[PDB]
Amino acid sequence: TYSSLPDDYNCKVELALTSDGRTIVCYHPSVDIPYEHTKPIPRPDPVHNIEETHDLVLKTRLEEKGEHLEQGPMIEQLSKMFFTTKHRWYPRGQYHRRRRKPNPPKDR
Amino acid sequence: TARGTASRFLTSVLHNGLGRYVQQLQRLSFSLSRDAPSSRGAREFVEREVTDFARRNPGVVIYVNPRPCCVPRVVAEYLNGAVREESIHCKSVEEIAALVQKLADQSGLDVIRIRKPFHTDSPSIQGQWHPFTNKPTTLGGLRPREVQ
Amino acid sequence: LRSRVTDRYWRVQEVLKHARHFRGRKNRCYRLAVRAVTRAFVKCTRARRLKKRSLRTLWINRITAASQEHGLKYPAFIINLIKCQVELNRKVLADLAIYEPKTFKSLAALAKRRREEGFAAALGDGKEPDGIFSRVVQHR
Amino acid sequence: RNRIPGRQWIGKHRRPRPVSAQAKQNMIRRLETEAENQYWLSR
Amino acid sequence: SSFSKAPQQWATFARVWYLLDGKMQPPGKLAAMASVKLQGLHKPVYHQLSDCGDHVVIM
Amino acid sequence: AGSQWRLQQGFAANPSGYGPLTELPDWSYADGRPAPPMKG
Amino acid sequence: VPKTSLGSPPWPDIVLPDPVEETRHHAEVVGQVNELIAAGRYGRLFAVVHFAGHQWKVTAEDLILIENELDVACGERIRLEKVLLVGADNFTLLGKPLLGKELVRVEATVIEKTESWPKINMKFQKRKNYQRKRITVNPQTVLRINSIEIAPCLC
Amino acid sequence: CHVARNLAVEQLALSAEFPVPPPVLRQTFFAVIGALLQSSGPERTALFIRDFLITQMTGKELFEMWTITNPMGLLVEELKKRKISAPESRLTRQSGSTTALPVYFVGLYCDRKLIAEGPGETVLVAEEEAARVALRKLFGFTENRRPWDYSKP
Amino acid sequence: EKDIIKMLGLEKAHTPQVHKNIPSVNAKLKVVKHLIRIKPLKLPQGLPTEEDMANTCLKSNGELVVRWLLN
Ligand SMILES: [Mg+2]
Ligand SMILES: [Mg+2]
Ligand SMILES: [Mg+2]
Ligand SMILES: [Mg+2]
Repeated sequence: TYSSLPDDYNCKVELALTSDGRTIVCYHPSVDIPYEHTKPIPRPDPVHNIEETHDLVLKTRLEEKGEHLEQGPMIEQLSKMFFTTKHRWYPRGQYHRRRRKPNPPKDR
Repeated sequence: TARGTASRFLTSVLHNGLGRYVQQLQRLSFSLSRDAPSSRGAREFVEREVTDFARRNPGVVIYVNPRPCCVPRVVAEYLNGAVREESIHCKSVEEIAALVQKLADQSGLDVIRIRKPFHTDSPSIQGQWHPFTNKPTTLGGLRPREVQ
Repeated sequence: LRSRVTDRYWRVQEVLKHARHFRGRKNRCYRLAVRAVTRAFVKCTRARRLKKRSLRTLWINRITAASQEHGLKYPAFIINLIKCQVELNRKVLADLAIYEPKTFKSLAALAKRRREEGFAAALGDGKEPDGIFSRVVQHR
Repeated sequence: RNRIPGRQWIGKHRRPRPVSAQAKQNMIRRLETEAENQYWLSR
Repeated sequence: SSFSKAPQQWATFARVWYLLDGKMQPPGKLAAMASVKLQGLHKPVYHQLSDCGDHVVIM
Repeated sequence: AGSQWRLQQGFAANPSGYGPLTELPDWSYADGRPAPPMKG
Repeated sequence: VPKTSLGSPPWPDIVLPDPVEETRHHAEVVGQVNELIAAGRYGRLFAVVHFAGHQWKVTAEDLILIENELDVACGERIRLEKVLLVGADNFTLLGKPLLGKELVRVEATVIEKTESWPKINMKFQKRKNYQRKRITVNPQTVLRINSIEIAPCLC
Repeated sequence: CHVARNLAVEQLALSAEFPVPPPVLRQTFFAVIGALLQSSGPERTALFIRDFLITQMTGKELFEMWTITNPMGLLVEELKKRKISAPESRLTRQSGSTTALPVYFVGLYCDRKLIAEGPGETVLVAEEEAARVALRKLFGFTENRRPWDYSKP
Repeated sequence: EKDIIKMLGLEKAHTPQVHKNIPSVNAKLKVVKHLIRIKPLKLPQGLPTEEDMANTCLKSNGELVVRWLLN
């Protein structure tokens, strides 16, 4: 057994040279992740807004969540959330909004 | 200029040439004159090489219209519905033949800047690279500084 | 015989049609558009020349990334793929790096094996030992 | 702060740019080529 | 390999968090790999216009 | 790159020099009949 | 034996296998890949082929655009002879520097023989009254790669 | 309708309301198909069908046109048919869990053997994608599958 | 030096040219020896005859093969 690169990341390379010498073959079967190298799926399900008196109000207690901030704090929150700067979330003018291609080409 | 003009990707009409090749040139309408000195090349082409072209390409309908015109034209209509109007004003018979052969070989798509000189549907044979394709899995799927 | 120009409308439009996507008075005024369009065309040619270098640099960077992902440096990878008479340009190598991880890993393993063979040969200084992948095949 | 008087590579006081090992190797390679040339031009 | 378009795109352009110990390490040799991983020069799908950039946590 | 290795082995310094990658015809008809020669 | 920082080279020692065992393993691997090709257990094949001065990575039902005109008519099939590399999900054949025509066969149909968009080429010199504008129209061809076949003739 | 409009059937179809609505275009295209079947042979008509309708499946996926709703349910049903007990979902790889754009890889293990793996922005989406990948692998409609045979038998 | 390189037929760079080994040309080769690489023309299979003129090639190591790419 011999291999230039370790066979632990996604494929098992086995190189060979044809008896003629003019061709190099390489058999690389894919590598599957063993069961011992994984962890179970975490499941988080909790309903704390449920009330024993009025379930119709309990269902709305979890849906009536609302919040509104200013442009400044909203952009700061978005920047902290997406790990970016504040300058991306500011709008652009008419000159730049009118010159965007309406139907850009698509591949595949 | 690429930034001034439009662009498109390398595509084919109805997956042409995959199952069978279908000539995209549907019809070819020549409009020329019988007495104008500018339609002389078109007249000689209609006399000599329009029948040979019609026989070589039986899938294109050729119309010929002698009319009192000053600029002889050729209108190619393709299977996608594209209309390409060219002027054969004051051109030799060889030039007419070359223009008609180019129009017959063309596919009718827009002649604009092609972004990629290739077009692959699903080029991810055997897989596509993601940041996890070359990383080893640990015993238990533990993070670097995670204690089990 | 007074001769005046009658097609100046189209003479101006043929130049203004290349400036409609500009900013400022360069897209309207003719005196400012002839200069902006000439610079546009000169830059178009210079960039037509520079696009090849830019794309080759991008391919080289992608090959460095895909090689260091296998613990191999780009010069070593390239020279040891050349020494195996594998004549694949940087464009094809980057395409393989992106869409063929198994093929690129096999290529990197071949390059590492060739490098190890060259190192062992240079260390031993023996003419009778010859590596398996270090054999040179002539034209047939 | 460190100004070069006059032009950069003209005056009595120029830029002190040194010679690198790459340039040394290039010159040595050219010298080897020319030595082989003057050998082949001998007989 | 046989993924759908959106999950394939997500898996390809996903961000990765790397850890880096800086105890008894030279700041420049740390910054070299830190900047490489920040720019995304470790991805064969890298491009200057794409937002390919990974997070680096140096302790 | 690797031009010195090719010069030592005997091939051209550029893979586009008199090698089979450029001397052979790059295509032929599906029926097997030869293609017209290349201008280069 | 003294062990210092520079007493040993700063790289792991490499041990290459025996040449005889290596040749036996190569024969085994080539026979296995040949059995795979004969049984036909490969799903889809891609191929890096040299054509028109460039190298193209093409698969079945592919489209490529060659920037020069070919001496063929539209709808005609063509066998691409310079195949540098073939690959599948499980195996991969590399040429030294090319593959064998009996081993691999790539076929492509000519779709469209057209002209490129007008490319502007302008030269200009400062305050020398030198401007020069040219327009290039390049003849191009479209090739649809139809099939990439491989034969079990692999020694 | 795309195939007919590109083959110029709309220009030859005799019908009022020139747009030729999708039903009328379908009727005309399949009338041409029936005329070809009556004129030439069934083998040639099948070749025409394979060349002008099967080619529209190029680059397309299986579920893009099937549009199933319970991939995991269909997968466990197919496994019960193939005499497999049940697939177990295991989180193979993940990058970020508290961030706004996480990425998870969920694999499906039957008897502690990986059959398929799928990525997603959430664990549920990753599990659904893994189920779809396993379904495609079982049905044979994969990306690395044999391309369609366009030849003359 | 420009004129010597022009009369030696070395206007285009990186293209080999065959010359004699006589002192007449050796003088000019010595004059411009710092701009040229000089090798001896090797003939391992002899001089190309008239039936082998169209099948010859000049290898990079300096040898002129007579039968190049047979069949
Ligand atoms: Mg050039
Ligand atoms: Mg100064
Ligand atoms: Mg000075
Ligand atoms: Mg030339």
